[PDB]
Amino acid sequence: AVRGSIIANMLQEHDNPFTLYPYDTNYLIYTQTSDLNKEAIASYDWAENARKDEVKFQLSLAFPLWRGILGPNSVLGASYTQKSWWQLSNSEESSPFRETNYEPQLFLGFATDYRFAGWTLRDVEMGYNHDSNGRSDPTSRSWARLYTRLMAENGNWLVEVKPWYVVGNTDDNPDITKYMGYYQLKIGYHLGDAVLSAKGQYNWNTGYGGAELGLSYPITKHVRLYTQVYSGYGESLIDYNFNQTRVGVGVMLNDLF
Ligand SMILES: CCCCCCCCO[C@@H]1O[C@H](CO)[C@@H](O)[C@H](O)[C@H]1O
Ligand SMILES: CCCCCCCCO[C@@H]1O[C@H](CO)[C@@H](O)[C@H](O)[C@H]1O
Ligand SMILES: CCCCCCCCO[C@@H]1O[C@H](CO)[C@@H](O)[C@H](O)[C@H]1O
Repeated sequence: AVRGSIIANMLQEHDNPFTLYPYDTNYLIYTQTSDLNKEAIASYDWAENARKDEVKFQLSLAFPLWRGILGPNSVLGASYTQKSWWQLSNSEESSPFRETNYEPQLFLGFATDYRFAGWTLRDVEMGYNHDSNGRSDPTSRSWARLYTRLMAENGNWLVEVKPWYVVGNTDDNPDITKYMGYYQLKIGYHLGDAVLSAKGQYNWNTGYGGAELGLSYPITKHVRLYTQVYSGYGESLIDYNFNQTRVGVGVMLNDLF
């Protein structure tokens, strides 16, 4: 229902309650990073043996809690996005997990149809976001945001802007805004079945930021081959103030569209 429209999709009712809805992309890639941040995870007794090659995966689902809460084509929904970095090959340390980032959202979303000279604004979503890595001190990190997510598409292009405003406790990382900025821009281009994507955040004041380019292509109707290159600050929470360049290759289910 409208290529890449999270909200329109959530409005589509499923006959099976266990058929969930995709929020963000879902994938699993084998990666190699330029620098593995041992400093921040020094507390760990495997830190020394930390390898730069990790299994990286992302899980992202949405659950409509209440359709039509604010008129038709509206929904009160939640989503769960998890990103994990895993020392799978690091057998010498019993394949530890370096970092996981738990990111649940609660939001009011609308499926819309506004014209922008070719573009159609399809999603307008507003909600609360919480992002933490479930760690005890000192490696603990977390922050909360109120955000708005906007998505417009024009032919082969998709654009999504997600500005936010920080709320709650930031003591695990009080300077996180320095590296993350105030929004996230996402762009997707459809070249036939090939999907090119870019996702980043950039504080125009401090010069810090991070980017993520991706290219995918269908292996089957449900699964795709996915190549990713991340470069910059803020890849994960434990590396929010750490800079690295990371390349990975793996499988993917849904891309942004
Ligand atoms: C900023 C708060 C979000 C506003 C989106 C609420 C969804 C209302 O719905 C919108 O109503 C418009 C009528 O003006 C129609 O032109 C749009 O197609 C429709 O999506
Ligand atoms: C646009 C509608 C927003 C729906 C998101 C639900 C947010 C409820 O979440 C609450 O938000 C408060 C914000 O001041 C925080 O102080 C609370 O800790 C948080 O639990
Ligand atoms: C619909 C278009 C929304 C685009 C979101 C970009 C907003 C980010 O704008 C930021 O706002 C901060 C608060 O004033 C300023 O301190 C920063 O300098 C500025 O970059």
